[PDB]
Amino acid sequence: NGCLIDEALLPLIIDEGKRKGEGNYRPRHLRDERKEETVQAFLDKYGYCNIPVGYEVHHIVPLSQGGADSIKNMIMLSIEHHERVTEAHASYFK
Amino acid sequence: TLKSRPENLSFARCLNTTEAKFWQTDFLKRHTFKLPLLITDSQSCTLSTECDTLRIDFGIKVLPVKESMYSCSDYNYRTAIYQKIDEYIAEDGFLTLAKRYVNNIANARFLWRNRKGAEIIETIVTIEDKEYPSFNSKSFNLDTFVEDNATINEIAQQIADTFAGKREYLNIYVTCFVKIGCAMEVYPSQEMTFDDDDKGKKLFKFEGSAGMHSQKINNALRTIDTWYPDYTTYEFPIPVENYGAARSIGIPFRPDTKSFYKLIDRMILKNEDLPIEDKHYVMAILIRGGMFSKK
Amino acid sequence: MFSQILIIKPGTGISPNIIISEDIFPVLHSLFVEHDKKFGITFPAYSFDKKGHLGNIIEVLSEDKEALASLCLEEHLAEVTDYVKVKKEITFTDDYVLFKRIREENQYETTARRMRKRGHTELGRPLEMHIKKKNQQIFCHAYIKVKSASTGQSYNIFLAPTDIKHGSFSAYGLL
Repeated sequence: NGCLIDEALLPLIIDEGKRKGEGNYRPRHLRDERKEETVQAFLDKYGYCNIPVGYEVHHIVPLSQGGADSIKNMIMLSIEHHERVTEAHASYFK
Repeated sequence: TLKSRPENLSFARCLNTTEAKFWQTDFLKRHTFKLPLLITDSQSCTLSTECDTLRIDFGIKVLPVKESMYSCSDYNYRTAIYQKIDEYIAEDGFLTLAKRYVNNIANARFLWRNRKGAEIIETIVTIEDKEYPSFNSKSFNLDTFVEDNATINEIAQQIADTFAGKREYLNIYVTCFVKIGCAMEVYPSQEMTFDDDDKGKKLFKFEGSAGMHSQKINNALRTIDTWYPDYTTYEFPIPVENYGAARSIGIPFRPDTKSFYKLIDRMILKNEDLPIEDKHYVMAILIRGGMFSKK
Repeated sequence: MFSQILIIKPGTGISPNIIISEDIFPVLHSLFVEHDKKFGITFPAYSFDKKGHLGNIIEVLSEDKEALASLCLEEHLAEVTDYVKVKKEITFTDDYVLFKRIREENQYETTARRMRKRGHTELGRPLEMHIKKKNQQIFCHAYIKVKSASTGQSYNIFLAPTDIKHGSFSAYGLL
């Protein structure tokens, strides 16, 4: 029901965020602005009202590298996987 | 009459600390031998089966405060600092700070986690040739400072004399003996790893054996500062930073005109007299050393 | 509901969790089993934003006052006095919050062995999934490590606040 549940899928997501955001770094005024209504629409579509305990929202393609804020570019996942993907992306980009 | 701090002012530390080293041994025959203790593999470090004592060896170099300023691009500021330091020597004589540092050594605060749950702790201080009687660190708490021990008084007197103007250098060698127990676990320093492939715990290897950094022992010894606002609310000594910062509370204890910068402004720029607590704090900061430059 | 308050002294370098799970929880458990199930434990510092934040203050609660008097925490804890602070001012309070233990789920091997012993339905591929989801909640709660003397192993006892006010808590002081 829309949560990163198995270990053996994270490298695919890191790859997808890796081979799609190269050479797309832009300043904040060119970045797409994250809105609070898109995520709420995502939960409401996916049968939720508030985020479940133990999960944090995450964009597969980062907004800092030309991503978009929508239902497509949005995945819910645990905290440990969250900082794992965050540190992997920091290792790649900055 | 001065207007501002110089564009390039800095100080060098007057308390140099050697890196620690771990030497596992036996308590009943501690003055006979010492076996090396190595990191075993996420790494770890534990005592061997036929061993029940851990020994830490390190040293401290003490230098005079006056001849310990590295750069200062103002002769007037240099002379002002010199006369203020001489006034402090005339009034106090750097004795309170020396007693506090010796007290921090005597209670074995530098053991950090290894202090907790220790059956017997012994500390022996060795001056250039002579040695001093052993310290029973289990009887010294981490809150009150004892100003009555004879050995503490002697070592503090020597340190104060080396501080103000009397002697040009001092070297103090410290050995420790902690009786954790047979086949226990010790906690050396941890590397701040930068490689992103693995994030396993990395311990500190010094000449093959284990030990702590010099910064950890220096931070342990530096914790003498009690003359800070709201001391009665908290009632624990903190280390000596610029804005009184720490990490167990996460609060900038001196975010205001009690900070070192405002104190040095009111001490040098305006020549305003200060209480003895502020003078003690500013001498402690000067002993610690650092960089203090204008914007 | 008489209460007794213990404080972890800050500025000693050691994190409060180690002191709680090293020489407070085991001795508290020892006198709890020794004094036949009449005490509870609460943590008046819990904040919850992303994980458990058990904090600094701890409190032991009892229905009676003579029970807390006969507990005699002063002499039993008179060895780590430079790290903990115990106050002999048992008063009466009426604003307590109780904590209940939540149960984790065992890993692949133990669950698989239990399933083979029982009416094995051998759904090997998605079985771990069924537990892992549950673990993804029980892994963001406050917990305490404890070395089990009777069995010889160690675990990660989790806890979370609850709205109930009375009842027989546990032998561990939790609920």
